[PDB]
Amino acid sequence: ADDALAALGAQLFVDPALSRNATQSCATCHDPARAFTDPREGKAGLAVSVGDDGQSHGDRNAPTLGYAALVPAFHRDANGKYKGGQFWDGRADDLKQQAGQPMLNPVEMAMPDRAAVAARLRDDPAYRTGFEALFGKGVLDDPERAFDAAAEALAAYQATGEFSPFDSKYDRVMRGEEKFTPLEEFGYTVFITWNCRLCHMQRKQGVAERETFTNFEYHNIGLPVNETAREASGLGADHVDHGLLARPGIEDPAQSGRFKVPSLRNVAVTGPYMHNGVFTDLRTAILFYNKYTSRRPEAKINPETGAPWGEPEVARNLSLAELQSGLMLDDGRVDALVAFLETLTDRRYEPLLE
Amino acid sequence: ADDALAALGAQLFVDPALSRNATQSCATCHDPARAFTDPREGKAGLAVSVGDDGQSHGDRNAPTLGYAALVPAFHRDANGKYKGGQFWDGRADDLKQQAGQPMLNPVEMAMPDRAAVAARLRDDPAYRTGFEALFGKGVLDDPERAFDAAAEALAAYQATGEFSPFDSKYDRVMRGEEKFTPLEEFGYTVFITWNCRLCHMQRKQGVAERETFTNFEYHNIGLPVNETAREASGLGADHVDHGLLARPGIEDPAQSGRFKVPSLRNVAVTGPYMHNGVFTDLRTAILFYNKYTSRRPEAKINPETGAPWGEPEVARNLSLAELQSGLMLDDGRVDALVAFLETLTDRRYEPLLEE
Amino acid sequence: TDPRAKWVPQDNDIQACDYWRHCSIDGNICDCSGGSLTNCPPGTKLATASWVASCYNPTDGQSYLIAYRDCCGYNVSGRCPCLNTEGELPVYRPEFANDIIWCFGAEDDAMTYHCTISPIVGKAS
Amino acid sequence: TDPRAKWVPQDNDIQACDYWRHCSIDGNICDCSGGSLTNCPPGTKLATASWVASCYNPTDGQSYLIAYRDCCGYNVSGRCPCLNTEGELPVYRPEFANDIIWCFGAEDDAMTYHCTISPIVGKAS
Amino acid sequence: QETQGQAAARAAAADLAAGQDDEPRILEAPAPDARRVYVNDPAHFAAVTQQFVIDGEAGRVIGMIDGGFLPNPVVADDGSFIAHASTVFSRIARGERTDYVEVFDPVTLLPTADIELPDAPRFLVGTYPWMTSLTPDGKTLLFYQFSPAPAVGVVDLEGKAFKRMLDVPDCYHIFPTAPDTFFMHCRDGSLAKVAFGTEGTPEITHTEVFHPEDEFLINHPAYSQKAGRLVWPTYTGKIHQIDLSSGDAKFLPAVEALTEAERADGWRPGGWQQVAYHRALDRIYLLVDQRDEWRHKTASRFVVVLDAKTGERLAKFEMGHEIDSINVSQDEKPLLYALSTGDKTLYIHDAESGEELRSVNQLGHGPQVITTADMG
Amino acid sequence: QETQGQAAARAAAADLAAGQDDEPRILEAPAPDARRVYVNDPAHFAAVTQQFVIDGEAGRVIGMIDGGFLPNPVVADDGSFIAHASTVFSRIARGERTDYVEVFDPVTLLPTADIELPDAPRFLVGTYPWMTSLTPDGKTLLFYQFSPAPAVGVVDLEGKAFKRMLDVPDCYHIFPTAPDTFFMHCRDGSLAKVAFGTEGTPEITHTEVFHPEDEFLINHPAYSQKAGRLVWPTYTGKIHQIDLSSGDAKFLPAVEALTEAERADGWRPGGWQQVAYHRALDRIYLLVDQRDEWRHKTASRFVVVLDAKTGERLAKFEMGHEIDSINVSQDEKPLLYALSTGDKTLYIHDAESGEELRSVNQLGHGPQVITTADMG
Ligand code: HEC
Ligand code: HEC
Ligand code: HEC
Ligand code: HEC
Ligand SMILES: [Ca+2]
Ligand SMILES: [Ca+2]
Repeated sequence: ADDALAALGAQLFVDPALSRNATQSCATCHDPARAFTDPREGKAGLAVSVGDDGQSHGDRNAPTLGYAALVPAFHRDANGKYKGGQFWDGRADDLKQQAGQPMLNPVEMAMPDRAAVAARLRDDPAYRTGFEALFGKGVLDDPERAFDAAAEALAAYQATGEFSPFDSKYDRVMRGEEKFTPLEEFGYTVFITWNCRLCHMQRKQGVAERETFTNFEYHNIGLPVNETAREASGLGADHVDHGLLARPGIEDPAQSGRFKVPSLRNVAVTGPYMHNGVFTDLRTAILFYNKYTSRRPEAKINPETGAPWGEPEVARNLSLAELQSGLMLDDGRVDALVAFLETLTDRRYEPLLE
Repeated sequence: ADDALAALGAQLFVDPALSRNATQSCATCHDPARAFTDPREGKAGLAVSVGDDGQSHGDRNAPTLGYAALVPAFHRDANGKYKGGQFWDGRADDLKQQAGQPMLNPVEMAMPDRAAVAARLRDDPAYRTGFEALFGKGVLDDPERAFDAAAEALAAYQATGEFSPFDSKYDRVMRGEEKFTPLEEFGYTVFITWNCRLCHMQRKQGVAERETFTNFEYHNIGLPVNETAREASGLGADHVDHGLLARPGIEDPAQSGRFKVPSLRNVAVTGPYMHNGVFTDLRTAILFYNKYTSRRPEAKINPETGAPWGEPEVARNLSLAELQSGLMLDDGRVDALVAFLETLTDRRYEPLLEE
Repeated sequence: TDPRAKWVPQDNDIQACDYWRHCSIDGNICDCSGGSLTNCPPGTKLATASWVASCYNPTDGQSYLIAYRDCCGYNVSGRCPCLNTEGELPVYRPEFANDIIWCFGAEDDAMTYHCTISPIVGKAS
Repeated sequence: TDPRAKWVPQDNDIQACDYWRHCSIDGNICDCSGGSLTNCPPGTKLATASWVASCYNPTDGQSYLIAYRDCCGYNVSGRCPCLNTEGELPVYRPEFANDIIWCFGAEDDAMTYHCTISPIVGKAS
Repeated sequence: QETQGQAAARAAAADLAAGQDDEPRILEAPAPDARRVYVNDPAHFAAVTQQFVIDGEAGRVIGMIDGGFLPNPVVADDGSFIAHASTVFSRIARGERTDYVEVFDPVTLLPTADIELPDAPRFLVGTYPWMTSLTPDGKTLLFYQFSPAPAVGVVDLEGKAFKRMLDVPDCYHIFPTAPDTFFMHCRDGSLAKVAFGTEGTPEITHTEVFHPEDEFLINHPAYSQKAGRLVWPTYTGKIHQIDLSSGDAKFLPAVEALTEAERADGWRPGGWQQVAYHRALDRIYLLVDQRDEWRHKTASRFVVVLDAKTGERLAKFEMGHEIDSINVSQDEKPLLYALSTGDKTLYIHDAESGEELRSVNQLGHGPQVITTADMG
Repeated sequence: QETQGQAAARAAAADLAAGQDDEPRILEAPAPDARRVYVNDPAHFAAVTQQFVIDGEAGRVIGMIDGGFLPNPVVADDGSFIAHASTVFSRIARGERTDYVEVFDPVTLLPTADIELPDAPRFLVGTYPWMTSLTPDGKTLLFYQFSPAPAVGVVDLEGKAFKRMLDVPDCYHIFPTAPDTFFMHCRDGSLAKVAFGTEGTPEITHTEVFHPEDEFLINHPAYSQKAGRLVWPTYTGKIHQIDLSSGDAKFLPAVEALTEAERADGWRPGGWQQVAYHRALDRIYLLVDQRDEWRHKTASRFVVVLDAKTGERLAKFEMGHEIDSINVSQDEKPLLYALSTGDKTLYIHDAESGEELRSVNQLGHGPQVITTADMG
């Protein structure tokens, strides 16, 4: 039944009937063959995703769905730091509150309202059988019950072993099953002794039972606008993506420009990087951090463009304490970090590494 | 002989025939009744002395002869510190080399030359006897032998226990014969733990046999000109008393404004003080030193005038190392130091201590 | 007390040099200066930088990654001094060197060394 | 060796705390840092100010005023420490009090304490 | 009988076994209380020094404050702050000198003021607690200057600025009584009352002389500001008591810490902080031992306790160690603090039985000053 | 048999009794010679530190130098000066940081240059002698920096000016060969030659890797600049020798300080300055003792001596104490210095027989480093 529920969500996840013109499904943008992300090329590369209308582009990179089941529900913890939720800006409380939003989003799946979704579900004999067997008879005749029920099944699907296998190289090495190379182990060592582990580790101290390389916090690391992505999103050159402050109910101006710490699981295979796909190479993502630490002129230059990285989209709320560590990553250290981050690739996605 | 020589000297010392108009002897300016100093009032009080011509004044205070026989002859020691000699600027090498100079100096005794000194000695039958028994016959017929001989005898006489009796309270205390009052004792303790011991003690460390409260060195402590005195001397407003540098032979301009540390013995009864007699009161001479240490507005002020100490006559080569002690003497300690310095009064002049 | 003998860890006293988490500590244990096993004493500043070591815990027979971090901006505590070197490498392998003052990234650019803490950050491997 | 016992002077070793001139010293014996019994070590500055004691010399049975003086401008030597108090008085009688750093009149206004010398200035009374 | 190291381990293990997380952070010291005790380490005249903030009840270092060359500590009685006057040079022990006052928060230990003292005026001396002093309203710090002459500095803590120097007679120590009044002990053997304001010559009145020239009063008298009780031992263990609580100096009758027999056999006070006074119980505590007469800075092994209204001996404790300084917590059932320079160790005793309860060791190179606050 | 303190005692007695005067003054140190030896005290990471200047022959402290947080001492080979790079802060251990180089006259101990280093560049680590180094003309001081990246600082002593930072690869230590050239030790296993001008990017050229990743070279090699001989032991006792006298690195036969049978009985170098090098005798000295593999920073009680050319053992000394640091005097009949951190004592030994001749103790709080000057 928890099994049935998830099995029902597996049908919906790949069903283009959930979009307005039936040209797309969740799996369109979160492709199981590419670690549940978008392999498609739009006007701003793979930085942003094209919606159901074949024209509209969003303003943010589509993250993996892998391991998002482990993310706790949205909440401010006792040190006053907001934690968890879903979307890069946390504006959904959890996987259930999230699942309806792509459906109704005009630049994504673009259904006109809950009733329309219910009409699409009611038109399929397997959904009538599957839904009423779990949520009771007439569920699909009520827009709210139906839509709510479709969210429930999608979330349950996402919380199964297929989305979170824990069978990467890093996992087998922590189970004693094998050994890092020299280069890989150097990388881990660099990861847990340099500032990364202040953000991309579940716990501050102690061992995590199910590590996802994210403490679920929100941080502004001072990324620039993605010029082209922003041009394609059509949101206007006067727009500012305020991150977590944009969540309704958040009024603290200190939250402007802050975005949830992504999990580095499968990171090698989910580029381009960051909330606005600004960087295509994993090497570049890592080297961006050097700009707060390094004195060499080359650290002021984005190696993918040849130019200065660019000013922060939101110049306030930088996490300078964590970012100003006072130690630069040489290339030998960047190489190792890449190598180790590659070991967070799930088994099934190791073929992609090349 | 060592006896007779000094007995002769004792005659010449009080003999005014050695002055041009025979009004004056050593003992006029170096009065035994006032610790071998000048009690007479001239145009500048007791700061400087009047010569034999009734008129001319010197530019410098007349010092005590008491304990002058303990001063080594002029020399430079291994530290490059010139030491000793006679006069405030050390221009005489020792007591004998000195003894002549007053007799021939025109502002003082003012004889025209050695021959006229010989002409005066020669006129005394008691001089022909003494001189010839000591220095052999014909001494008084040769001007250069007679003058030299006169010096010899004046120097011998100054080296007697009459001039250095070591019978001050301080001595008696030191020999376990009496004790200091608490204030004298507190004054002594202050003297030996403050900067004074760095110049008013015979030695750098250890114990002297015969202490005279002076290390016989040369130092500029930054004294102003005494104007009334300098006017009386008639040397001119543009004159600068270069202290030691003015000794013939010294050319080091680092010796400009440096004078000989005077022995502090009998200091209580020989004011006014310093080379130009610029301070009337012992207390003022001690307080002068606070100028290098204190911050109080009163420490820039000479309590005798109610006006600033003054500009130094020679504003360079000041002994700032010793003078800037970082410690101001409060009134208690100035009282204490006055007290202690009175204990350096020879017994015969203790009566003088009242006035 | 035999300094040249194998180090032998214990898990009953954090203020002793042979407490299991101090296997590569170099300086002073913060617990003895107002801090705690994994907190900094008041007034001081916590580094972000660390050196690391694999430390065998005799209680549960596992090995843990101790990321040693320095508390900085004060003179050295002088209390419960300690020098251990379990798996310690030369300065040219800095993530495992402990002669280095790992005060980097501390508030106010505090760089003087007061004492160290000993927080677990991983399982060894 | 019994700290509360009557101090007993010797005149055969200047780097010991029972040397006769050290009767009211408080700090460090300057001979032990490149100075000498009565000279400051290189680099330091000699105070003009002092404090005195009357020390008995067991070589000639006499007592001597020792006007102690500091060598200043350097952190304390740490070698040959000594604290003695024969005739030593509280602060309100400063000439005899040895708690005080007697660095006044040193060149360059040095006021830090390094070691102390023990020259004679005169006999006792 | 389990130590603090042992408890912390046991808890660490349970956090580990339970998987209890926590964020490594900057602790706060517990809130100032009666059983807080500060120890200062002049470090045998070292150019940089340390203060140790201790919970007397647990026997635990709860904090430290760094200082310069011979700093003078104070501790506000209400617990609202702590502060010191200190000194530093541009190159360790050499070059330019800066004297300053720092005011710290008592639980963060963070500086809340840094007030520069012009012209390097502090008295550099083996630390005497009453050579720097707070006024009873906690608004003003007063410090002694020796050089170039006796004078008192006035620092406005509330406005964080230096006000003025005060010219004083030949006097020493500073015992505040009011926001604008303190007392000093002068060389003639009187006390002097100094009444001051922001500018003008202060009104300075001498008491009558209360001791002869050849009786010696120690450099470490106890003064309870909240009782106005000045308690001043001599080299022999005769104890002067002055009552200032009226705002003028009332001389109480003297008492003898030691019997005639004990005096005859060589018993004398000795050490550094040789005396303590508990306000609420009206008791005096005195470090004493058998010693030659010019061994008055040596350590002692005994404490005598006496009633301060009568002089009657209450008790003579054997401390078990070499002790240089003492003081008491000012609460009920107070602790008696016993600091050993030699052992660099604070032994903590029950003041009623004199039984050693616990100890704190490794307190620097030469700890010497114990400070408490009277919070009652 | 008569101690220095004793001799001094008789001299003073004899002056006193002969009435010899003498001015209390500032002494000068005796002139720099072969037997002069400098001992540095990092003081277990204390914020101020001391250097001790010692005559090796007499066994006497002849002077001292104060220093900041973890200073690096250098000594000029020709005896013309000593110097260090040091670090201070506006409030002891807190506030604004100043890094700086000070150069001193070696007989007056007075500073002759104070040269500030901009942007607080110094590497703060347990003192390694070759993290700060003089060029063989003595006109330039080169210091290492770790943060934010390996770099090298060039200070001009002659003009008394910091000039610039050299960017370098991931390399450690500074071994100068010429007025404009030095070597480092890089992570991969090479040495890097860095040739630099008064401006421009330096020319950097790697050698081949001369050791494996699993072979650990210590933080305290011996380098004779006048020989151009680098002498670098590994944790197990094997010894690399690099010849740089040509101005390029020629790698001599590696040698084995221990024999395979000793190594299997757990003989291993251990301590701080574990190795010394005597130039004339072409001789290597090494601190060894029986220990587990990860007690490499613990004190040792033996020194082996070997020929550099052939690798044959010449002697094995029992030092008799816990020794942490060794070095030698570079004259003929050299002394062997053995510094015990725990004991705070320099032990001075004959470097032929390894007999103890004399010692100097109370050497600060935790002394660690020995520096001599090769004046031959
Ligand atoms: C006549 C026989 C004598 C003798 C033996 C001395 N004096 Fe005088 N004297 C006078 C003044 C003003 C000074 C200081 C002058 C200066 O520094 O240039 C002196 C100095 C001396 C000294 C030197 C003392 C010293 O301690 O440095 C000696 C040994 C000395 N005198 C002996 C004043 C006068 C006179 C003023 C009218 C007369 C006459 C004399 N002196 C005569 C003699
Ligand atoms: C055409 C694009 C598109 C479609 C269709 C789409 N998504 Fe997304 N998805 C995104 C983008 C872009 C983001 C990041 C958006 C943001 O944060 O504003 C996102 C975010 C999410 C997140 C938040 C993950 C995180 O780490 O914050 C979840 C969960 C998710 N999608 C699940 C789904 C499900 C379930 C469906 C359909 C049943 C769906 N998505 C349909 C593009 C799409
Ligand atoms: C104090 C916070 C913080 C620190 C320190 C930090 N990160 Fe991140 N990191 C983030 C946040 C937040 C994001 C998402 C930011 C955004 O896109 O707006 C991010 C994104 C990334 C990404 C891109 C992942 C993706 O799917 O797009 C990589 C790779 C990454 N970090 C690696 C590192 C490494 C390697 C270090 C240090 C060695 C590091 N980070 C230090 C907060 C941090
Ligand atoms: C470093 C030198 C130096 C120091 C220090 C010093 N003095 Fe003098 N003192 C002198 C010299 C030189 C004279 C003569 C000055 C002159 O006439 O120009 C002098 C003159 C005097 C006189 C006048 C004596 C006379 O016969 O005219 C007295 C009195 C005196 N000093 C007392 C003291 C006392 C008291 C102290 C310190 C407590 C002191 N001195 C410190 C060098 C010193
Ligand atoms: Ca991506
Ligand atoms: Ca006179």
